[PDB]
Amino acid sequence: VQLVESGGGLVQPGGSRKLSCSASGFAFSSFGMHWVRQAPEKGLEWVAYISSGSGTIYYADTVKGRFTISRDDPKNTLFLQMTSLRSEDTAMYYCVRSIYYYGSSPFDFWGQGTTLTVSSSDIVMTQATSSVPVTPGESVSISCRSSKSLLHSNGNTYLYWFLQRPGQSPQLLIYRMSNLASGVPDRFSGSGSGTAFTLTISRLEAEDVGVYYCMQHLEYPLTFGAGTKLEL
Amino acid sequence: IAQARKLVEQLKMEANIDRIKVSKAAADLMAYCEAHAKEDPLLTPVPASENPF
Amino acid sequence: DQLRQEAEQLKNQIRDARKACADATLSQITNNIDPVGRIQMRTRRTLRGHLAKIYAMHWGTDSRLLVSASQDGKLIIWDSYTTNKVHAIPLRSSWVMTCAYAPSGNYVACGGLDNICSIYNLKTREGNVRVSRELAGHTGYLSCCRFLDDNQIVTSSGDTTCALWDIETGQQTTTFTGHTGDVMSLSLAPDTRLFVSGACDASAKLWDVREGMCRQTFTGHESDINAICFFPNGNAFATGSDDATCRLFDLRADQELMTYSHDNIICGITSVSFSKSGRLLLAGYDDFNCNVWDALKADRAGVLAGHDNRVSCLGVTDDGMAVATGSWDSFLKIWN
Amino acid sequence: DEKLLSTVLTTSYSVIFIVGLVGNIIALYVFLGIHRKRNSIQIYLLNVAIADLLLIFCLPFRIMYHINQNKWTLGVILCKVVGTLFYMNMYISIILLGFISLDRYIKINRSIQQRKAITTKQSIYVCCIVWMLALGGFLTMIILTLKKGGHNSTMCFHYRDKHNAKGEAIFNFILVVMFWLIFLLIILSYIKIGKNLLRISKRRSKFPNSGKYATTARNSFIVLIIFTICFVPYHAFRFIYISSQLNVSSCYWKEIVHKTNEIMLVLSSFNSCLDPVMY
Amino acid sequence: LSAEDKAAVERSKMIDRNLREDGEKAAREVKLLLLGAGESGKSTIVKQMKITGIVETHFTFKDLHFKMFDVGAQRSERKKWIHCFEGVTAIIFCVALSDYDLVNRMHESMKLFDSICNNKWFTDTSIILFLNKKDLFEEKIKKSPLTICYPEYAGSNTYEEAAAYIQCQFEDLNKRKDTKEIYTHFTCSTDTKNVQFVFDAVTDVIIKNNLKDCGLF
Ligand SMILES: CCCC/C=C/CCCCCCCC(=O)OC[C@@H](O)COP(=O)(O)OC[C@@H](N)C(=O)O
Repeated sequence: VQLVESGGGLVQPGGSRKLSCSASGFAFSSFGMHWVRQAPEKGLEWVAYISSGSGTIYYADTVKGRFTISRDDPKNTLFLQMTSLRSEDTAMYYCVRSIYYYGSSPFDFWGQGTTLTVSSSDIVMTQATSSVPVTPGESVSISCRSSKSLLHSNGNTYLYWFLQRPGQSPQLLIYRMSNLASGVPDRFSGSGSGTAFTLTISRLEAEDVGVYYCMQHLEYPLTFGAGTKLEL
Repeated sequence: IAQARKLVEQLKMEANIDRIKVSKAAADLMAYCEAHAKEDPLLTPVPASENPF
Repeated sequence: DQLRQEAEQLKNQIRDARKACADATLSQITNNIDPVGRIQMRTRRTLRGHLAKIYAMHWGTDSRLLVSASQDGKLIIWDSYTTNKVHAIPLRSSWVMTCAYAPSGNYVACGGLDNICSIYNLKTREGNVRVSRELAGHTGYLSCCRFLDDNQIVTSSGDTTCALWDIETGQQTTTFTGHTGDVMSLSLAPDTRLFVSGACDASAKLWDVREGMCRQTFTGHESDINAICFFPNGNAFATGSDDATCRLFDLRADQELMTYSHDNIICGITSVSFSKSGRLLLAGYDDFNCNVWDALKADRAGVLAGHDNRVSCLGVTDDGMAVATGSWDSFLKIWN
Repeated sequence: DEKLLSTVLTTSYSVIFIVGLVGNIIALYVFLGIHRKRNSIQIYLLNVAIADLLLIFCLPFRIMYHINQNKWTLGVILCKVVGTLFYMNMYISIILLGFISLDRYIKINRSIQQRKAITTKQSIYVCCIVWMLALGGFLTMIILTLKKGGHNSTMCFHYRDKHNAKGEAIFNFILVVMFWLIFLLIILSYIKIGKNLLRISKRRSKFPNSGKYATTARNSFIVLIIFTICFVPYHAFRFIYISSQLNVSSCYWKEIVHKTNEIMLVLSSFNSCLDPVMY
Repeated sequence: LSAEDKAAVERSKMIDRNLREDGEKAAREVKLLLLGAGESGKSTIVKQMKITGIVETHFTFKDLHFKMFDVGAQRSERKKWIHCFEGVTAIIFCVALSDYDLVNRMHESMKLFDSICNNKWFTDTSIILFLNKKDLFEEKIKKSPLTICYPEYAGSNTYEEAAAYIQCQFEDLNKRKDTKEIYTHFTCSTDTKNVQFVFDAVTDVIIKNNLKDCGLF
């Protein structure tokens, strides 16, 4: 599986740009697609989503009117056109795949990103702590707090836990507060009840150091946490 | 005669085994049926709140 | 020469060694037991999307998802709580007559008039569904297939054989012979250690997956058998035939206890199933409706009439909350 | 001001009641009990059966007015809107009989041509459209002819006079032109279906399936003879009823008009029993 | 009322949509079932067209796609799988004309014809009969007469008469002469009409069905 993004460079305020995401190794047409950002020394913010069939689209209230997302499936490509660039748009953009059916793991594969830089009623997910030193071998815990119960009538609790290592792209750890993804050891466990959630790491080991992120998928727009760092 | 001695070798095996009496079998059947009559949502209709259909 | 004699004499022993083990006549034992009365069910869901007859179905162990196979060349997977389609698998041969859903949930299987059991993988990257193995070696037509684990599967064919495979290679690890007619029904036991087959020579046979030898043979029917299922205790099963009659057999006594019949029932039977408790046996008939029997008194207790054609398949889920019937009218129906 | 006609109406409508009733209830038992599946044309025929059946149900309020010597008993607003339902039914069985004759043409004038694509799901759409829109005229006529005045004078189903409610004299004209459009729509279809179905009986000769292709053609001609034999007398005469009652006349001409319109209307109603019998 | 579950419906609708396109397309083909006496002509009839259980042969003629199903490699209880074809457009039945002297075979061929035509599942299904190997039938007449097969046959022992007698003794075996038709054909080696005949018969069947659908039969 692969996702390669391109189209980023130095531009001027007021200009325009187009970013492209080429996919190779999966059924691009059966997957919905997202764009996500990461400012230089900050966290992750969501931008846009386009569905399978393109009969459903969603933007954030920060880019509406001056962004446009599209997809060419025959050529397996995703496009983001951007107009009227401000200095609040310097970032690394990430191309994300998400498929929705009973028992699916969305937000499972991310790309490597394009670095753009321009010349000089929503839920609020809170991660109190912002730095934690630890030693390889012991246990650790991380907490997330939501301003609104994420539990739903159907019984499901829409919370997602991501991990970003130094100099790499994020990686899904947990989906819906209890399920464990494909490719991650059993060390990681998820727990919690609406308005408060917890991730537990046991018998810690190197390569588990980095920035952990909280996410909600209950209603658009989508929201991340500030990010809890975990270093030595 | 080509493949008829296997028939005998088999019928000499389906007959040399025990056979409890029908009474015990019917008893075990009715017992298993009784012991599990509470978790039979097709026999005991359940509260609609505990019904996903 | 005289070898065709000792058998007969020998057989006469069995016919007598199971007549002295018969004293109770269960219909008499369970004469005082409190009846169930009468049972009313209602169609809760109706699953549309098939464009031809559906010939089989199977529940998952989660008791929510199911799979159905039709002769439109389609194997569809359904969420039953919403009627949403999770997958639609297109087959190479439209002539499919059976289906299965693995306990884990990663694999399904299909087969029919092509003499091949095809295994399909559902949980794979690339977000598609791929065929992983095409098990071949039969000479008849696949009439049933059942998983033991995710690397084992039993098959029955209209070549008078059943088989136990090994999916990683694709070779028959064991072959079960003894029938004299097309084999049409299978049922595995709870322990997945010994299973039972039902054939068109009006016979049933109890096997032993470990060795490959038939431990017992059951007769009593007057026509072909098309369906068979295990009692939840693993110590009894039921058979349905074309003589418009179901029967219950006990393994240890090696006899039959109850026959389920009715003068105003003359159509054949296509399907059989039980309840989580083993108290009410469900049966699918060719008169376009299903019936419910009290399996300790032989009385009837209810009818399920919602189909405009034959009831081909019928299943019950491991939690006991629902029944699913399939019909040649291209409809599945959930009952509770 | 005529009585020798007050006997014709009853003596005809009375038998029409029972014949249409039995025919349509049997046709419903068929389209519902025997046939549990239904193509588009079976849907249309079921709708027509329903329409003319409840029309028949609106029939027996006639014999009352008639044998009771022009009675005005049941009500003052009832019988006003009892003929509106008559017409609302008699005009559904003229649009459904115009869409039948189009499905029944696009099917039979294509085997591998694939002229158009139709399915038995979009038919219920139009079948409910024609049943909702019809209320657009039903309630319209109620609210227009009812709350804008009053005239009973121990009369019902009577010869009216305009120059005070000149809004219905135009709606009737509109309906009369809709009929004449549907008439051509039907005729240039049931003529074609008999044109490109009779050569097939002469070219495709020396062949078993040749008896049919000629019965079918002289059946698709009866299906039209019936229609025109019933509805054309009405809907043409009507032109000298809408007008010439909207104008000045005498109790001689304006009595001729009424006494012929009633005969033509019983004729047009004699089709609610001949449609079920097309087996 | 819902959630990202919405996206699970937008999926079930992209599925329900392709099944239509698969049915709006598999309904414009014509499916035929091929049967015949034991190894009589069921093979040459396929080669006449130029394109492990059931054998499916897909081909095309004048913008019409035919799928022929040959099931002779399926030796089992036919009573248990012959309803998978209920709804098939037509049955081709191939019988020979050099099989009366040989051994008796014409009698079992007629037995199979009567067992198929008068079946519960094929009360409306039309049959296309191919009487084949007439060239050799011309030779198996002079030496051997026909009465060796049909005693009651009392007529001119010639082609134009024995062939019609066989045709009649095959065509008078349908009891429901009022619901299905039987088309009959003697095969010609060259000048490939063995498939134009199928085309004619099939289009006639299709018209005869469309006219029954439109209720003005
Ligand atoms: C876009 C079209 C949609 C199709 C549905 C529209 C249905 C129209 C039903 C309304 C009747 C049409 C006008 C009409 O002609 O009917 C008038 C009666 O309301 C008089 O009632 P009556 O007094 O009993 O008539 C006795 C006789 N003298 C006479 O006037 O015809």
